[PDB]
Amino acid sequence: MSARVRPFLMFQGVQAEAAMNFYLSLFDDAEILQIQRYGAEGPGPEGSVLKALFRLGDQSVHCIDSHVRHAFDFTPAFSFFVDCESNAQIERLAEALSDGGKALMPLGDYGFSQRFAWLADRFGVSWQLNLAG
Amino acid sequence: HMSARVRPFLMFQGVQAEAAMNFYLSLFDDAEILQIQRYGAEGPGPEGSVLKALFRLGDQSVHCIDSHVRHAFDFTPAFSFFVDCESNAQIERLAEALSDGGKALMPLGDYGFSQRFAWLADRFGVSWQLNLAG
Repeated sequence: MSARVRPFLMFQGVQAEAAMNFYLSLFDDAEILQIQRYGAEGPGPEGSVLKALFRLGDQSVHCIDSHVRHAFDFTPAFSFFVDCESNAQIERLAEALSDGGKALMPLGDYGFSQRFAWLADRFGVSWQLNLAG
Repeated sequence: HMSARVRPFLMFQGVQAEAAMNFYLSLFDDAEILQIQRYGAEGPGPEGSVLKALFRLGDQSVHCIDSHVRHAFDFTPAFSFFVDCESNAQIERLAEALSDGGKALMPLGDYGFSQRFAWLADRFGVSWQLNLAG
């Protein structure tokens, strides 16, 4: 079959399962497609994510836990962009995503759509939420 | 918790998005620009830069823009593309192309978890992981 390109999130420390469970709690049509955990032999902590794949709707996403830390983190340069279906949905998502995170652009009307927000979530990942007219 | 379309999004600083799309499209056969809107003379970005675009690499669509607003941050390895490569021929070609004017953070090799793997930062700074299973 043909080469596949997908986004990939590298969490530092032990966060990937928490993040997947959090993202699954935001979108009902979502699930974990693949999960492999470290055992007792390391190098990551036992039970942490060696490699996983989850989907949010029709979008699959890879992730890992990395026991190796680096100076960099997630930044707004590479983000998820969500085409929201309703005002209630964008309000719920903006509130959930900014909880323990940061509202880089707080929810409001920035002139190019009905509503938009730019959040960095509690794991540091950037989420753009857009509600089109 | 309703349906919503979730897609990756690349924010280039300055004027790079169309060059980046054209570059990525040259790497994959099943790839096209789906939507592109360039600034006219109205601003706020420079005329001819990308206001909004959507491209796809295989079955994966990706948003991008040119941002006339500059920031201190850049792309980092925390959020990357991961490519399940088909063959040795393909991974070698892609590694060469992506590392040209870029950085081989993990040069192409057998790192023990698959046949071949590389981690490149391309000439735009974007991280690409290339894997040839197993």
